[PDB]
Amino acid sequence: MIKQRTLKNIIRATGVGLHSGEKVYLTLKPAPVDTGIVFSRTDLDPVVEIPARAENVGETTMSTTLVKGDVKVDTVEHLLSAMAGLGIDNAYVELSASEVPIMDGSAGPFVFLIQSAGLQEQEAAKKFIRIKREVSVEEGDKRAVFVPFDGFKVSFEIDFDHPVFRGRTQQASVDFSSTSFVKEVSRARTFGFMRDIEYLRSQNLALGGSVENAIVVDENRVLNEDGLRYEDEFVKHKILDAIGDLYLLGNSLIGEFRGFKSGHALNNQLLRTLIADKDAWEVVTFEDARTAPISYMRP
Ligand SMILES: O=C(O)c1ccc(-c2ccccc2)cc1O
Ligand SMILES: [Zn+2]
Repeated sequence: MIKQRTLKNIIRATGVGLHSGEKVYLTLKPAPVDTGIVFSRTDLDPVVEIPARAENVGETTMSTTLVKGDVKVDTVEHLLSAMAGLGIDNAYVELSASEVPIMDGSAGPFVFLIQSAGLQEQEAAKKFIRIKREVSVEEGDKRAVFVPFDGFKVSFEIDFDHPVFRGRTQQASVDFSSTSFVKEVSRARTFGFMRDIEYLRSQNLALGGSVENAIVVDENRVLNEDGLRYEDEFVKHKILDAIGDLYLLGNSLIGEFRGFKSGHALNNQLLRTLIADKDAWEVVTFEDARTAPISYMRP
């Protein structure tokens, strides 16, 4: 069968919150079958757990924030993108502060840390949500949709009227049967604009942001001295963000997601509409990993 996965070993990392600028210690720990991904604020006494489920998303301004009352875990989406990409079902994520560390602004450091510690296959079938019917949410000129697809594919379009985006790829499709999440999505970095930073900092956003963890765009150029990792890095990062936001479903998807200028808010609205629309999906398992329409890397 396709088996549930957790970590083989405890993983530790240090960094700072993109939005808070706060130093934070991150610990990834194995968890039992059917735990899901559960975040834990170990700086609080008592410790507070918040499961990484759509119902616990409380703010979607410029990241996906898990909230339980006054307790927040901000910017979960890059780490959840890495776990979706590697097929991690079950993990405890301990944080000493209210925000996941940004690392280099991508999922690269997370996929590296997880594959270094290794994956553990668990003796329980991995459960997928298979899309049986179209489910779409729109708001103004933004759209997010699921459609039936025998596999997992993401299509995304952005549309920035900024000179740095002019002539540059603003649409991409990634079929995970034919493309590596690690090689083609994980290393795409968060990007920000100089023209925004004064307003964003007034909102306690991007307080930890710099060229060390973000692509910074000025009037007519990328400021990062080493430039882009991909010509299409911006749209590849929105695909990374979508895979992380959509992993708050709690299970991997069998279907296609298309995003049209959609961000954390509409992605979460699409999850909530899908969960309510039970005739549009079913849970499926695969008794033979070799015959399944999706494959994960050897653990
Ligand atoms: O969203 C982000 O990821 C982000 C990152 C960095 C900056 C930033 C940092 C320093 C100067 C200018 C912009 C702004 C941002 O919105
Ligand atoms: Zn992001």
